[PDB]
Order: sequence, then C-alpha cells, then structure tokens
Amino acid sequence: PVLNLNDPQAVERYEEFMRQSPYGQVTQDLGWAKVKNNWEPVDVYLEDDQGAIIAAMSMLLGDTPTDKKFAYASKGPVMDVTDVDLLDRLVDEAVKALDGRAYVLRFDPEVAYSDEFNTTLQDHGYVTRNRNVADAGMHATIQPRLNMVLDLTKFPDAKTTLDLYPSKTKSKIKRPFRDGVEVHSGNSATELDEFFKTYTTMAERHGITHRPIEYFQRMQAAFDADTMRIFVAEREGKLLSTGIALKYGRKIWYMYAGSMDGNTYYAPYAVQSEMIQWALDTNTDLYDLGGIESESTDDSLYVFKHVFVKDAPREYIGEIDKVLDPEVYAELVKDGH
Amino acid sequence: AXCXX
DNA sequence: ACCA
Repeated sequence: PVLNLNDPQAVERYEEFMRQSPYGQVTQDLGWAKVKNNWEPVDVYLEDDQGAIIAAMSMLLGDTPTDKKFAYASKGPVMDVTDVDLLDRLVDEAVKALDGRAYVLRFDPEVAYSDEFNTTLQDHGYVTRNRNVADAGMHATIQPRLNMVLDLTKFPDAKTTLDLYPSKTKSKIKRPFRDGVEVHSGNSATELDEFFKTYTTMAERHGITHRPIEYFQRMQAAFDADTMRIFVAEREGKLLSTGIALKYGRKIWYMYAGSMDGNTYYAPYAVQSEMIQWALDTNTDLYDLGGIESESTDDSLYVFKHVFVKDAPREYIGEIDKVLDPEVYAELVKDGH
Repeated sequence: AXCXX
C-alpha cells in the first residue's frame, strides 16, 4: 500500500517499523523528507498475512530537464534486498504509487556487492550501476559505494574507544586529549552554529560545494538528541573541529564535519573517538565513517578514515534502477560503456 | 555536489 | 598537508 502522510496513526506505524528494523536507515525515515524539503515524498510498504509491516520504501521525487521525475529511495528499501522476490513485490507497489510520473526508481541499499547478487538483479530486469561505472570515481553514484565501516560486534567487551585499536593508533587518539582538546555534544542551535562555522570553513578551504544552514536546521528539527548529535572540539575556548553523527538502525554514521583554519591539535581524532564512544555506550553494531574514492594511500579520505577502520572498506551493490521510461533513462543516465 | 547525504 |  501507499502511505497517507496525513494519517498520523498510519505514519506512526510506518515509523515504528522503520525505527525497529535491522535494515533501518536515517535516509529512509520520514524525517528525511523534511530535510529534503525540495523533493516530493511518496512512501509505500508491504504487510504480512497478519497486517504487520514487513517491508517499506521511502521515495523522494526530484525534477529533471524532461517531463519526468527522478524517484530515489536513498539507502532503501528497508527489508532484506537479497530476498529479490519480496523486493519485486515492494518495487511493484512503489511503481503503482509513482503513477507514471518518474522515468526511473533508483535505490542504493547498504548491501555488499557480489557477482551473484548483481546477476540476480539484472535477471529480474533491474539495471545496476557499480563496478561498470567505477572508473568515473566516487561520484559515479549519488552516494559513495565504497565505505569505511567499523564493525563493533568484533569487540563485544570493549568499554572505551581505545579498546578497539592497536597501540600505535591508541597514541594517535590520545594526542589531542593530551594537548588539551575537549569535546562536548548536543543537538541545539548553539552546536549547530559551531558546526556551520567549521563546515563552511572546510568547504572554502577545499573549493568544494556546501549546503545552506537551513538544511541542518531542518535536520535538527526532524531528529531528536538521541538520534542526531553534534560533537564540538575546543582547546582553551578556541573552536577547532566538529562533526555530526546520526544514530539509526544498526549504526552511528559520521555524516558531516569540518575544522577551522590554523592549528587544530588533531581535534578531528578526538571527535571520532567520542562518536565511537557514543556507539559503544549505546551498544550499536556499526560505526560508519562514510565514503572513500579508492582503497589507496593516494586517496586522502581513505588515509584519514583508515586510522579508525583497519578492516577492508565495505563495497556496496551500488545503484539499482527500475527503469520506467527507457527513452528518458537513456538520455539522462550513462551505463559506463 | 561535493558527499551525498 | 589533507584530516572532508
């Protein structure tokens, strides 16, 4: 069925499924539509024989230079996507709800790439975007397909962040604290202002693009302090570094960050240590540091994140496209050939 | 445009 | 150096 966003009882039942599923993702929460307020939300779900939700997909519809919309279910759907017969049923419900308005429904779930899964999806009629587009870089897909994820279940007895690391890394993490860096955290306008200062400073330093403050304000309005937390590192009253982490489903996800110009005393490592500590304190399975471009010392994202993730990066299946208007799909999407 | 999110 |  399609979710009626104006029925609070239905919305709460959908949210309860999303928040309690092991496949839950913050980008599939209905609060994500409030963040992405320039996109149109369309949400669908399936029920078991007793009427309980068993699978859900939160879609956001965006504009294109054509008459068609782009339908996108970020890190969805919320279910076991390797159960492809059930995936087909949910995708069929989503297609009914789109009512021919979109040229594609794209979803990019956090499931490992494998040849067997890629082949099954193609056998079921989907177009996949992964290793065939890898040569285009990190931004070949909307979200990074290679991600540095710390599996904390490998350390069931860890009490503090340092318990996860070899001595050489313990030293790297201890250094900012020894040098007077202190970290606080919260989800108020005060911490958001501190974040935004460091985030805009980082973006200007790298010549890259950056989101307006209202984006993060909508996120702070949508998610409470048990879900969204801004960590702020200072040394003797000087603001040094920040980061935003979101706790949802089985992971705490380091999403945005920045540092001020000048000497920062390794403050980003202190931010990471506290974000990891939040994961340990809440018994969360995964700490996700997010995307890299390649598993190489030439990639500075990998170098930094490899300090905290010694295992191999997780490589996901990438973008799964249910093609709805093939003429528009061919005009707007390249297949990597 | 750039890390997603 | 970057430490997103």
